[PDB]
Amino acid sequence: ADIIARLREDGIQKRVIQEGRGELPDFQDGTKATFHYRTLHSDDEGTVLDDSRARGKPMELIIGKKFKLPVWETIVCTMREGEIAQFLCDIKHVVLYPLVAKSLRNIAGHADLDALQQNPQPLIFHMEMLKVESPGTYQQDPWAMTDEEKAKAVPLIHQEGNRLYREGHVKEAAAKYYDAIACLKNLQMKEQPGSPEWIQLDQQITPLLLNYCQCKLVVEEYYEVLDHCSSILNKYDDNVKAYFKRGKAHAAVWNAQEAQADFAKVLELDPALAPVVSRELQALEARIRQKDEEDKARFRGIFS
Amino acid sequence: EVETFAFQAEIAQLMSLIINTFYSNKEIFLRELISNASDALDKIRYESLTDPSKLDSGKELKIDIIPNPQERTLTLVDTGIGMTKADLINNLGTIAKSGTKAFMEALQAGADISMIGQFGVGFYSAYLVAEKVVVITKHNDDEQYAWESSAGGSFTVRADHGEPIGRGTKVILHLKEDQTEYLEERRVKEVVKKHSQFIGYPITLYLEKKYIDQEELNKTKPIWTRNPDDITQEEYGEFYKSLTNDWEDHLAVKHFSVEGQLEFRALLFIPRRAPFDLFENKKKKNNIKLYVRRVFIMDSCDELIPEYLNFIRGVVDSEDLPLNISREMLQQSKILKVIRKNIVKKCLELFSELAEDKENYKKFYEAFSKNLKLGIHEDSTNRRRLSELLRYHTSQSGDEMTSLSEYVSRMKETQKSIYYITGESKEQVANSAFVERVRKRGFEVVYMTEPIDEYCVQQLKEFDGKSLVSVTKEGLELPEDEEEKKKMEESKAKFENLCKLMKEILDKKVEKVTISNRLVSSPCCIVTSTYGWTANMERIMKAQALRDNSTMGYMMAKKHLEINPDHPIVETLRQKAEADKNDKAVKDLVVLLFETALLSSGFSLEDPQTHSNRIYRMIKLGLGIDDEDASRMEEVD
Amino acid sequence: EVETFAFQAEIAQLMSLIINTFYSNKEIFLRELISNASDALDKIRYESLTDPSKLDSGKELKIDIIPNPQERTLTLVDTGIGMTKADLINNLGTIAKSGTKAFMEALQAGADISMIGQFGVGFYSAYLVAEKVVVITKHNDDEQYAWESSAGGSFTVRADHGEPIGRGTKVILHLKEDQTEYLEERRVKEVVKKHSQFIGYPITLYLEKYIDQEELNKTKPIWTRNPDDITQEEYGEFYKSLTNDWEDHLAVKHFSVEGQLEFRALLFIPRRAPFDLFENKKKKNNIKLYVRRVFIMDSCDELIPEYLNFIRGVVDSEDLPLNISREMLQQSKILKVIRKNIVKKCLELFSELAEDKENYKKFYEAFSKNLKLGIHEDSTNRRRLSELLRYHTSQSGDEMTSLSEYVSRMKETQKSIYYITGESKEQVANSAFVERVRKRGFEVVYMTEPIDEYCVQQLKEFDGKSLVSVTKEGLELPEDEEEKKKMEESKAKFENLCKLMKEILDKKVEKVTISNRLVSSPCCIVTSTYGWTANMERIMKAQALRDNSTMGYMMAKKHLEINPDHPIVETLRQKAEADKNDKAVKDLVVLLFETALLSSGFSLEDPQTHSNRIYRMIKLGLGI
Amino acid sequence: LQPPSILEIRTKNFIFRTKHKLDFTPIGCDAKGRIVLGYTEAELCTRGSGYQFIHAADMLYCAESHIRMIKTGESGMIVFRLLTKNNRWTWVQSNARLLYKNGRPDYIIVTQRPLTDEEGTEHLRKRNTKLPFMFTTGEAVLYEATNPFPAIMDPL
Ligand SMILES: Nc1ncnc2c1ncn2[C@@H]1O[C@H](COP(=O)(O)OP(=O)(O)O)[C@@H](O)[C@H]1O
Ligand SMILES: Nc1ncnc2c1ncn2[C@@H]1O[C@H](COP(=O)(O)OP(=O)(O)O)[C@@H](O)[C@H]1O
Ligand SMILES: c1ccc2c(c1)cc1ccc3cccc4ccc2c1c34
Ligand code: MOO
Ligand code: MOO
Ligand SMILES: [Mg+2]
Ligand SMILES: [Mg+2]
Repeated sequence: ADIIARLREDGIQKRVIQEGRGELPDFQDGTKATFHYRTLHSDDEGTVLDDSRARGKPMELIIGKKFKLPVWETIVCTMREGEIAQFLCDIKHVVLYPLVAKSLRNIAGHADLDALQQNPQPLIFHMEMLKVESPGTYQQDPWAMTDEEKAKAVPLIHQEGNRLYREGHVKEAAAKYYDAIACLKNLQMKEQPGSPEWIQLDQQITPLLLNYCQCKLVVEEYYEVLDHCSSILNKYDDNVKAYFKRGKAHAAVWNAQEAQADFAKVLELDPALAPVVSRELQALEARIRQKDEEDKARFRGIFS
Repeated sequence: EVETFAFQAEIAQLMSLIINTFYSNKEIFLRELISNASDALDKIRYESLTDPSKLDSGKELKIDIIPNPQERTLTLVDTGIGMTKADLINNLGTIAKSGTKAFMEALQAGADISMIGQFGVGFYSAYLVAEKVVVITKHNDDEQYAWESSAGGSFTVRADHGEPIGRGTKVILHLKEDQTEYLEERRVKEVVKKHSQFIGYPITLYLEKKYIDQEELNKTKPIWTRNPDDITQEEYGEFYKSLTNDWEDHLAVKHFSVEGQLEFRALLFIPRRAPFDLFENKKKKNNIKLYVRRVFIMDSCDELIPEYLNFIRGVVDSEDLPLNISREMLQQSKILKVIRKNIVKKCLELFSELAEDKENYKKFYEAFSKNLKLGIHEDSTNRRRLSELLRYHTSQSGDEMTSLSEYVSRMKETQKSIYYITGESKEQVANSAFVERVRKRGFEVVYMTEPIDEYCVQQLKEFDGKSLVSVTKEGLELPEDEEEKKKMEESKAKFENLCKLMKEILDKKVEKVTISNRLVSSPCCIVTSTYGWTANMERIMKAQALRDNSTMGYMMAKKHLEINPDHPIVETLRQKAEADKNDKAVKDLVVLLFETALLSSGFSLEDPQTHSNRIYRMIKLGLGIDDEDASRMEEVD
Repeated sequence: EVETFAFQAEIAQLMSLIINTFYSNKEIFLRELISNASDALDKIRYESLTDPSKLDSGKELKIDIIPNPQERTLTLVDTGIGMTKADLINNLGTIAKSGTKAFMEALQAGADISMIGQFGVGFYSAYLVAEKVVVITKHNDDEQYAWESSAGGSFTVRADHGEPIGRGTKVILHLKEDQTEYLEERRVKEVVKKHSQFIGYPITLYLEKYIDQEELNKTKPIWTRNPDDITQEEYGEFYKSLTNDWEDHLAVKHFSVEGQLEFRALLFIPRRAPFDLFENKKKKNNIKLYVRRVFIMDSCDELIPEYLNFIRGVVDSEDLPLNISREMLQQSKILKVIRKNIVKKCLELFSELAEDKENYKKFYEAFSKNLKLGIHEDSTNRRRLSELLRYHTSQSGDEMTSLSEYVSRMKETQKSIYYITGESKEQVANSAFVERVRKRGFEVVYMTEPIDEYCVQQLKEFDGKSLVSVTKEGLELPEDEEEKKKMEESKAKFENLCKLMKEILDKKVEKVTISNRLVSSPCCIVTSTYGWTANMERIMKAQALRDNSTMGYMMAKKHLEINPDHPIVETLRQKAEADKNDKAVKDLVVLLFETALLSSGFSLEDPQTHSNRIYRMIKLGLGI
Repeated sequence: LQPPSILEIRTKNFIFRTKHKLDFTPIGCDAKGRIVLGYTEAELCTRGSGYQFIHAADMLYCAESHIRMIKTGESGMIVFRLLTKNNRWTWVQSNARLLYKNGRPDYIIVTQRPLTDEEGTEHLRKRNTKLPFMFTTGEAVLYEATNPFPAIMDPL
């Protein structure tokens, strides 16, 4: 209706510098608005404590799931696409400022944003919007998705990560697998343990965890692979791939006995593929013999 | 109408109750008879004080014990005041009638006389062992009569025509067939020594050895009745030797009195050496005994003094303490807590006073340092005063020990805490890796090399307002400069990757890997978390026979590995890890260093053979002794 | 002439003695009154057996307690037989006069009646807490009278006309100003629970909360029933009520003793050991003594030895003579006979439980420490206890086995039981002392607790066969003539190396000899036959209260046993023959000695020397 | 020379056991437990579903430990705060075991030790804050931070 008339009575006074383009958006429960911000102290000292457009770091914003701070949502409500404006805010709204800028900039003891902890006062806010889209057009990120839709979106992330791995990229594939694993694990919390649904959720995470282990192994990060393979084995103790990956990781970090035991379990569980395990054992033995020869050199006349 | 009656008593069952349900130990019959004889002697002495003519039938006040094995009789003879016929019939024929009590009431005020006996039933204990009792008495203004009875409901009184006793009384007990043991010399000596040791008259014993050898049983006087300022240390020592049967004198003595609603006197001694069975559990605590009017009542039994002060020998004597019908325990036993408070206060005062004489306190501490630390572990009210008695070796002290007060006086201006290390021995703690930086900076470290020391520091959180800090625990804070802080930050930044790698290698062996602030020459060390047992405490706890293994998980601390940035080995390790993190040499060296630090920090390996095998392998090395499905298996799904 | 007199009594002083010197605890007044009420109920119940018309003034036999904080009075109402005017005067006005005793002595023989009270002085304990006492009573063949007194030398009897009572007695106590704690619910409950828990009639407390009536003794004393007519469910319910434990019991033993000393006992074994089992600060109240279902005293370590402190149970008698306070047993020596019987039956129960493998598994897991403590402390039953021991073995795998099973598997040529004491199972299993012994097929017992070390000091043999430690010198193993000749050859070959090593380690050891128990290790340390072992020395050094100022005279000597078959030892012999004064041999010998010492359970007087040796070797290896 | 005897200081502990329902309903406890957590037996069993006794900050911690116990059959040592009758918060160090009647869990036995405020605060400070498989920096604590809570806590 008239949201500026509501804002002015709400206690926030604003001014428009350059009006935006298009039409006012609905901004219903769940809407993304990518925009820049530049906060500078109104009158206490006049400096700039935080900045987003100064160094080119837009602030991705979803409009109103909870967003404990109400001020930013209302601020972004009264603008359209491609609009820039500046304004102040009363102390009653940003009285919890230290809980916002504590890590939003570091993650990517501040002496600038903490001035309000001792002297709260009006604070200017320079917003600059670029795009504003409702859910359904942009790709929703996993944390803010609903369980019903994520239960169907999980396979897409799996296939995307698989394609990325085959195409020759592992870090991005590792991240995709990590996100899919996080989505699946979070879902398990909704069901009771041991129930058939819990097991069903647990069956489709094993392939993703195995893929993540394989991706980590290619990156030369073996202790994480050991941890994850051990976690799989403690519950299944029948996965040939898990045992193979665990043995390979053990051999990488010079865990000879455990690697040999894991490969032996692989053989006695799925004897079909002997030659691969034999080649792995022989390579490990050659490496161990070379290192033993080298040590024989180090340890020579150590006493005489 | 309303009828009124007077209370009655049925005599036969009353006598049965007195003989069967009052006294549990039969030997106390001799105590009661000796008490009666002493009361009679007190009466005659008091009467003769003002009328010397009363002591014309005999001037010596004494008691005799005369066993007669042939007749199976025991005779107790005293030269006291005696009884008249009316006195015989009233005092000895009436139950719960006390002539001593009436004598006391008939007396004036402020009389220097204190007599045992106010119940009027003690005499009938003679029927615990005697089938028949005969009493021959002779008062000054009366004739010599004989009193006889078998506790059968009646007694006979008749004039006695026998050996004229000058004055006093004579009790003859005709012992039962099964109570003949009381005619033996050793049994009588034991009973008299236990119960009537401080009687104010010579208890003589007559035996046939032919001739009648006399064995006097009252040699030692109750010296505690005298004023403390009129007793020399020689008499104190003689009394202590008699009391404890010790060939050497006492170390210290505390003689004090208490006045008021609760009044008593006490005499407490400190032995020169600890007895070999001091802490043995099956050791009756008769170290302190309670007397009422110089008659033994009960032993300490951990009620007159705390368990950790059991090495103190002494006597507690009172005049007005309400006893139960048997004279071997108090009525309203809550009184024992007040006496305990007074005794503990005075013992602590004695300990504090002895600390001024250095050699004597050296001997005392060598003897009973364990007891002070046990008290600190156990007693919280006196914890502050006990902590001032502790003496320790320090890094800055020679062969002589020092107190925590001397340590606090010598503290540096920037120092805020007392530093201590607990270990197996002085040599082990002095040369350990935990005290390198602390000793190099000039600070002082207290050495605690006894298993009991670990129990004490668990309760001594602070002293003189300064907290005690262990150098084998994590988070050791030392005063420093800004340059030291910047250098430590530089080292932390430089060695972060190595610490991460070592933590990865030793995942479950330790909880954290960090940069040390206390190492100089060693490459690393292992410290425990602030809460939980230290290495030494864990070692001591795991060696306890009566320990519950199911609860060690709740008490053990976690291990942190601290590495020394300035050591060549750590620098080479950092270089190698930067070059190649998966180097086998680095992993082997990390494991070996962790094992060495674990063994050098007071811990024990879960399997020492692994360390032994590593060493043997090093020695041998030194001596020169010795298809298409492959891709399909590890590609996707 | 000879005069004759009767014995008299001074009434006032007798009353003073009764009120001031007989009982040291003021709370026992309620016990006495409840005992009197139970006796009266017993008397009325017995009379009605042969004449049911007696129970016409009321059929229910009960006891009621009614505090009155406003009036400051405590009332005990019982529905017993009551007493007449003459009975009032004679019984309640005469000191040491017992109507209960006369009632017993009037009966016939073989009467199913057992009543407390035989001294005739208990009632006067009411004046411990009461200024004035009023007793309203009503016998069947008499009127309702009121008896009053202040224990001041006289008492008044009047005909009472207030609210009638059908039958029984009513004792009204007018409490003193300083004794009002007994008008509180908590105190009354605590006292009745402590003293009159197992009285044979209901005890109800009335309080103003409408009035709230609550029974206080809801558990029957089941130990009086026949042991063979009790199920496990009610045994468990009684155990839970007695111990206040949320779990059931593991085993029970119910038995009786007949003769001059007669008592019944009900002993329980808990399922789990309490966490404060050996805590010093706790009263030995695990077993309680009762006489005619009235509590007398606690165990106090007289009814049962210390190592059986986990047993919970009850001991009840009928004819134990008590002292006037009824808080101890005149000629208490009786409790040494009772203790003998209890120990006998507890061992019997332990033996019976062993037949059930899993229940005995739980029992051993819980209280195996107690059995070893008993073996150490007790010598009369040492043989019986040793048959209850269970150990891990080199051949038993995970499960534990007994010594009889060990003897059953004993080889024909074997003559001794082999054991090792160490810190843990892993340390002993992989020890160098058990290498050859396990290679030859012999069996070794694993003992990994300090209490085991204390236990083996008293258990010298079992079933005729001695126990031999594998960590002590002079280990004798069966062999063949080839073994003798080979050992002699090895000794002759290494005679020089042993001398050189003993020279290098002067005063650190006493002997260097060829080992007969090593296979893979190059050397080991063994202790002499006289003195403490390594584990024993470890356990003795950790006693805070023990005086270790003389332990130098109790520690054993250590002998270094080398393995002739090891490559390191052969190289050492070759190097020594080539040159005795070499430094390499000296350093290698010292390092070997330190490693063996650390591997044998000892601790170095200065671990930093070993650490510095290792650090120097590491630096040489790295090239620094 | 004193022969080897069994002289011991005999320290005193405060560990106590308790019995719980599968939702962690306290049904049965030691006397020491009552003296620590002042609660009548009648009240304790008739109070709540177990998680009503836990401090809010530790709720997710205890839920994770509960899931760990259900999976492995026992949750390792954990430290958290209990709500006493006095509406107080005391730190406890607990280990919970799961018992199976016949192939199925029946009840939980918990062994716990009381802690002082300093030790409990130190343990809380060292508590892990990063889950193994969280959803990276999605500002979940900022945007929504409102999860339905795990189902393990749901009644029955
Ligand atoms: N040897 C004695 N000489 C004089 N009087 C005695 C002697 N023995 C007993 N009596 C008198 O006989 C009484 C016996 O009572 P007893 O049980 O001894 O009471 P008490 O507690 O006063 O000693 C005493 O009061 C005492 O006066
Ligand atoms: N509640 C009662 N009902 C009937 N008789 C009682 C009651 N209380 C006491 N008596 C009588 O008074 C006598 C004295 O009791 P008491 O002095 O307590 O010891 P005892 O029970 O040994 O006699 C008893 O023998 C009993 O006959
Ligand atoms: C009184 C009341 C509640 C709990 C309690 C005691 C003890 C617990 C010990 C471990 C534990 C582990 C996971 C979840 C829990 C939830 C509730 C409780 C406990 C939990
Ligand atoms: O002599 Mo007494 O009767 O024990 O006071
Ligand atoms: O009721 Mo009594 O007088 O204690 O036997
Ligand atoms: Mg007397
Ligand atoms: Mg009675």
